[PDB]
Amino acid sequence: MMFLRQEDFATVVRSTPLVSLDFIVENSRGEFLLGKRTNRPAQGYWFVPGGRVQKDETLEAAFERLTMAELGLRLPITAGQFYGVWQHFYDDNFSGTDFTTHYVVLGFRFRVSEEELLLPDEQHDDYRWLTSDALLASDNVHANSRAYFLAEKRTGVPGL
Amino acid sequence: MMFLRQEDFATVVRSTPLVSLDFIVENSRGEFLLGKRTNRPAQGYWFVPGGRVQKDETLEAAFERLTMAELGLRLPITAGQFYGVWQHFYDDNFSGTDFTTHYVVLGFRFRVSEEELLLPDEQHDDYRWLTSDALLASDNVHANSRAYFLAEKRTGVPGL
Ligand SMILES: Nc1nc2c(ncn2[C@@H]2O[C@H](COP(=O)(O)OP(=O)(O)O)[C@@H](O)[C@H]2O)c(=O)[nH]1
Ligand SMILES: Nc1nc2c(ncn2[C@@H]2O[C@H](COP(=O)(O)OP(=O)(O)O)[C@@H](O)[C@H]2O)c(=O)[nH]1
Ligand SMILES: [Cl-]
Ligand SMILES: [Mg+2]
Ligand SMILES: [Mg+2]
Repeated sequence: MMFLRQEDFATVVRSTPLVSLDFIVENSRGEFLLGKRTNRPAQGYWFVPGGRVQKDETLEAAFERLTMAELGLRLPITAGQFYGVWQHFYDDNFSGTDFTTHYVVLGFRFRVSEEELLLPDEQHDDYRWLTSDALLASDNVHANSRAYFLAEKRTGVPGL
Repeated sequence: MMFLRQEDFATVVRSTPLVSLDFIVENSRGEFLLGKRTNRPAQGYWFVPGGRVQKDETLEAAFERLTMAELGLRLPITAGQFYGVWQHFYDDNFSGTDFTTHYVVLGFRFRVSEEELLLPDEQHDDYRWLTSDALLASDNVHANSRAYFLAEKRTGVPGL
């Protein structure tokens, strides 16, 4: 557990990869959860929910913290199916356009009931449940979220 | 690609997880490579070779840089069998005992010919090739290296 003050978060983002968990969440209709991001990077794009692991935080603890923060429902890591190690590179950062952000991302897939989520408004100003076909066809869904649904992008992803 | 100044590496290690690749390296007789570490963390322990991924460095590029740096032989990531995601927590760091180090680690296994390595002396002052049974019985092999030969404090799948 360590949420960093902004100065040290800036130095971290400038200097090293972030490590994060992305949640590929399915409902009862075979559709997947995307939120319209309010923060950089990938600001304004539809994206799966996800976030970074903190210093000295286990993956197990991060999964609980992040599902609760992103989805409004605390789930244990055993609820998730590990879905590979991905790499996301952005030209901007949480607080500006002056340096890049790099994430190494652990994907997890799971199915939920919509009524058990309490979707928060901090990181997204709208949410939708999209079919694979629809999300792949939309250039407003960021490429790094579309990639989870493309066979060609899964090739050579460690863990798949 | 970004090798950090010590000042920046210290801020990074204090503040966030490192992401690294560890190499489970087999020879033609089924033994595995361990080096006797000269740097913190895990200083003085026998450990598999491995190291961290830098800012804006792909896993593919890191794998080539790190195999060359650790083994003296450059191999592509396609040569490696993904061997799980692991989490390693140390009470010390490269610079001393003032803060902890946290790694999220991707394991990769592959076989080499001993005669094709050029084992470097920067990070290890000796190297041995041990059977799985032998290294598991040796307490001078760090617990975090022994874990690759059991069992699972492991996230995800061995490839294949
Ligand atoms: N100051 C500060 N902000 C953080 C830290 N970690 C994440 N954030 C920010 O908190 C918000 C949510 O974090 P997260 O879901 O991990 O980021 P995401 O990659 O933008 O979805 C974003 O605006 C992040 O930039 C941190 O340790 N310190
Ligand atoms: N100054 C500096 N040292 C680094 C950096 N990355 C790794 N090191 C050090 O370089 C050496 C080899 O790095 P690596 O194999 O990644 O780390 P290991 O976990 O100690 O095997 C170790 O002494 C590390 O502490 C960095 O960006 N800057
Ligand atoms: Cl050999
Ligand atoms: Mg997030
Ligand atoms: Mg190393």
